[PDB]
Amino acid sequence: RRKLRTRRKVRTTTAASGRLRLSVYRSSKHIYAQIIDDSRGQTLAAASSAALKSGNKTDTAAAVGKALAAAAAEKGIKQVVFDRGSYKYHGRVKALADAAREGG
Amino acid sequence: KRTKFRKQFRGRMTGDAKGGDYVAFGDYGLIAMEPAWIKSNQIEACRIVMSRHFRRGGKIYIRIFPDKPVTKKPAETRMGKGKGAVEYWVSVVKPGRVMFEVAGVTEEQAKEAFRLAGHKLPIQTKMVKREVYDEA
Amino acid sequence: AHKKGVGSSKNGRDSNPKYLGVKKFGGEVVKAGNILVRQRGTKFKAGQGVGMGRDHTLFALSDGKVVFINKGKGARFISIEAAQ
Amino acid sequence: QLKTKYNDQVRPALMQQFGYSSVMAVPRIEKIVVNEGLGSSKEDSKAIDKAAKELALITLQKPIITKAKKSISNFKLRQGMPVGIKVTLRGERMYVFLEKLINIGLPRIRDFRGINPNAFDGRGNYNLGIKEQLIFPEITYDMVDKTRGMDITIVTTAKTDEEARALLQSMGLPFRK
RNA sequence: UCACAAGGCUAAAACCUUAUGAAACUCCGAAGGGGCACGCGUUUAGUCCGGGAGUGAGGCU
RNA sequence: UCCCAAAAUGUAACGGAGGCGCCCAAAGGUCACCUCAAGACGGUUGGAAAUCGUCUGUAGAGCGCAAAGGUAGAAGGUGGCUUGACUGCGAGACUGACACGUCGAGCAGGGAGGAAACUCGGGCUUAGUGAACCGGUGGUACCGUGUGGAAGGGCCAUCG
RNA sequence: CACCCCCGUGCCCAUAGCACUGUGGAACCACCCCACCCCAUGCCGAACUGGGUCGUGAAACACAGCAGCGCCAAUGAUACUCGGACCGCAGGGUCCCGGAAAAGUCGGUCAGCGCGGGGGUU
Ligand SMILES: [Mg+2]
Ligand SMILES: [Mg+2]
Ligand SMILES: [Mg+2]
Ligand SMILES: [Mg+2]
Ligand SMILES: [Mg+2]
Repeated sequence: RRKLRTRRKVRTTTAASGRLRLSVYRSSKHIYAQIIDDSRGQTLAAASSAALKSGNKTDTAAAVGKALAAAAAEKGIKQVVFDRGSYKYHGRVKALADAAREGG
Repeated sequence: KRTKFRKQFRGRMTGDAKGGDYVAFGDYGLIAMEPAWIKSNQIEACRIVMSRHFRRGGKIYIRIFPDKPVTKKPAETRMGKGKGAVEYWVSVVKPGRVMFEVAGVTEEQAKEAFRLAGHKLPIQTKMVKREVYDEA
Repeated sequence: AHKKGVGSSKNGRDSNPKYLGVKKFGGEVVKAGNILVRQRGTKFKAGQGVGMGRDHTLFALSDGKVVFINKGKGARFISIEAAQ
Repeated sequence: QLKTKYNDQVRPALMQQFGYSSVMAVPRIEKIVVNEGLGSSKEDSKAIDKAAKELALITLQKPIITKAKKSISNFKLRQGMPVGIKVTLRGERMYVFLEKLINIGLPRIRDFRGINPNAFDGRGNYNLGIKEQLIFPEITYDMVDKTRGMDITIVTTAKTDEEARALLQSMGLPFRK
């Protein structure tokens, strides 16, 4: 159940890593794919789909991942760690990663 | 009297009454003025004494209970282990504690019934009445 | 050999050497490795820069200064806040 | 099969029968749970396979072998031994088995007058008691070993027994009036 | 958790009002104690290396 | 292990209680997923608990065994793949009169699971143990009585 | 912090929680819809997961009300107690001097401080 997000989130051992967190809200057909810095309660990058998607909803999969990888690279965000909700890392969510992994 | 099941053996120590009101249940009561170990048979004496005096009613509240094992001298020894559980059961009674309280019987029908019970007790006592409102 | 028990009931000599407790306290200059707590379960859970050994023992990862975090009671943490 | 007659004669009828302001507030049928409770008296390595064949033909779903809760009581009670058999039905498979009942299963029952209409699962859910087995369309003595019985439960989105009972009757349900 | 006092209640377990006991019970919890830093002070010991020991029956409050 | 033990540690008794001299190639590594005991109402074997269903439900369950601590964001319960139940080491501590005993970041060689951050040098932890001597077995080729071999020894490993 | 609001995520784990009454829908979010394959249920697309609208905000979520329950909780006095000094054969008890609970009572709360993106002020 809801235990899944807290399970995946807690296993993402925060400031011991040094690395930044990569949230994903793949629950709807509107993401948030945020880049959150562990230490300061602050969000650095982030790329959504609510305002303009070009018609796509589960197809925009790579686009929003590619958009974020580009959006981060501007600030110099190179080292990062991903965090799914209850998301099994397979389609809509696996794309966002594979598009960021290849997009820088 | 004795308890149903437990641990077997205990220990011993003392200081002023913890949980013992004055009223509740009955109208008149009996209060310990000295710290003691009230034997099971000691209470069973008081019950019987007060019981007889009232004849019919049984409106006697025994607030104390022998929740405590005491041990004894098999014959002499010392060379050997811990002692016999089965000597007696006791209720540790510190001054202020209500041991007994009576209902429905008159002022004198109680002054005397408690006076008799006192004579079966190892400690100084006193009779009590009303105006004890902490919780009800 | 008689029908009575090989093991005689009712004993008491039995007990054990036994140790434990907190080793480094709130506001102490630790070196790396220095044990901060010996415990059974997780009385204190590992905090920032503090490792947890197999037997729930809490050791320092980096030199610094010991800080204790008592989150309401039930969730306790030992962390290191370096002087550098 | 079905689903539309569930709407047409029940859905607008209930919004008029009661006072529903939404088509989603109107009660539905969540699931039909089929539970076989063999074992204890029928502890056979052969009986487990037998119940599966009978069930996988009426419901057309693979049945789970709901093992013992590791309880070791005075009587015949132990660890993880196969005891009961369960099959949960939803959607088409639920509707196919439900239709196989009201139209074929239910009338083809010996000593039949209807089912107990009293307030069952207080929070609007129904529990059906089937005393026999040789009453079903796919259940015949020509391909079975002996004789048995079974238990079925209806899960509804109804808030009370009042709303649940009505939903069942209009859907087609025999009651002992 | 275990033990337990008067009553309600119900088909006794539970549950409710009033009422308690606890080394091996604890929703709480002191005074004290212990570690560390500092010495605003006042003192005077300590540590380490090497020679020689004796003592490892204690007694009362 | 718990109590005695006087809220740091430690602390005695022919003081109060109880367990151990193992077990597990999965009960280990890892990665995924799952969430309990009990009650009430309703249901075919049954009818006291029970296989099912829905409400309540920080745990009243579980954790191979004793107990205490601990634990559901799992240490509980399922599965996929795998043996890190590795070799060479050990910054710095704990703890002991010593001899022992414990925890251990990090470095190398080779790997295992994962997409990855990573994690893994046995098991949620605290019991399942036995110095040294003499000898068994596998490796190694250090000594070897003038020299070169060999017998014998030494060194790792391990058994009694 | 232009003023509101919604979705993510956080510090903070009850003064943040529950129940009960209500406001919310075409912006967001949920159910819903179908699903043959990626991939998945020791049985079932309940769940994961894939393809999208309407319909309805029902249920869930979000906000707002309220002190019935939880939760927090004084002041006073007390228990106890460091130190000082005593009584009693004893169980036990006292006086001075500072430290000072627990329970209860008054009363307090239907939280508070962030970062990012979305939508409105016709
Ligand atoms: Mg309180
Ligand atoms: Mg003083
Ligand atoms: Mg004194
Ligand atoms: Mg004296
Ligand atoms: Mg004073």
